[PDB]
Amino acid sequence: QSCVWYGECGIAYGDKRYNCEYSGPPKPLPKDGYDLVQELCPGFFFGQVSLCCDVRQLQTLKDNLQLPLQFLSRCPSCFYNLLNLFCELTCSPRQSQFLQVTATEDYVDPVTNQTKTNVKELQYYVGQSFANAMYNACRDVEAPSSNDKALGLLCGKDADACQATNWIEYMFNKDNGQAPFTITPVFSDFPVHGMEPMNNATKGCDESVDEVTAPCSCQDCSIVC
Ligand SMILES: C[C@H](CCCC(C)(C)O)[C@H]1CC[C@H]2[C@@H]3CC=C4C[C@@H](O)CC[C@]4(C)[C@H]3CC[C@]12C
Ligand SMILES: *[C@@H]1O[C@H](CO)[C@@H](O[C@@H]2O[C@H](CO)[C@@H](O)[C@H](O)[C@H]2NC(C)=O)[C@H](O)[C@H]1NC(C)=O
Ligand SMILES: *[C@@H]1O[C@H](CO)[C@@H](O)[C@H](O)[C@H]1NC(C)=O
Repeated sequence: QSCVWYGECGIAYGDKRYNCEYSGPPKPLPKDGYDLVQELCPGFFFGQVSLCCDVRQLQTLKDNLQLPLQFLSRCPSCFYNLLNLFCELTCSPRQSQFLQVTATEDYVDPVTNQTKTNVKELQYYVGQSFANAMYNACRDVEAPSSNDKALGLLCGKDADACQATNWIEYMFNKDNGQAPFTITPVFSDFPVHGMEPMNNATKGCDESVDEVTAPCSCQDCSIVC
């Protein structure tokens, strides 16, 4: 198991940070991050909780959830797969299987002058099936108190032009003013030059996320009607 990053480094733009390049093994998460990991990425919350992210990154992930929540909160299955796409990118102890750093630049600690390295861009190998299921679980979600589709607000285009792969490409493009840096997705259900795409199990909008979380409504999920 190997990482491509660990912890936050320099400012990209606005209040947004690059992560620090790191190619060692995952590290057990400090106990002070257990609430965050339980909340955001409970799939990782077992054993030594050895991850390729630190507490700062998890806090940043939480803070950035506002806009997806803004439009997708009412359909938990839809939001769940999206959260997992981000959890895997941020924290997976097997990052190196599906992430490849493609651009970097120096980070200098202002006090010590010790150099680290910003991960400026990377490529993320995303399962084709994963991407399609993530889209499928979200494509009927209505924007709250409207008759329009929520994806029209998260895709940088109208819902009739939004598709699984262009949705993920848009979200991952820093030109959107939310993503701190660009992640270039590659979609494949097959290995690609030795890379094993992230193809985590997904939940449909007709399924419960867990014992305390019901399926989505008919209004947001035509399957359950
Ligand atoms: C919340 C948005 C999605 C919605 C974007 C928009 C413009 C439609 O609202 C997503 C897209 C990219 C995501 C980040 C990817 C990488 C990281 C690095 C990790 O260390 C910390 C989490 C973070 C910042 C993700 C947060 C969620 C982001 C912005
Ligand atoms: C992505 O899928 C993997 C594989 O199913 C998940 O890792 C498993 O998580 C469960 C739940 O804690 C553990 O019981 C298994 O031991 C894990 N298996 C492996 C191979 O690590 C992972 O949780 C999923 N990712 C997220 C973010 O939910
Ligand atoms: C998802 O795909 C299923 C078939 O697997 C289909 O019934 C459904 O219309 C699709 N859309 C949604 C919103 O679930």
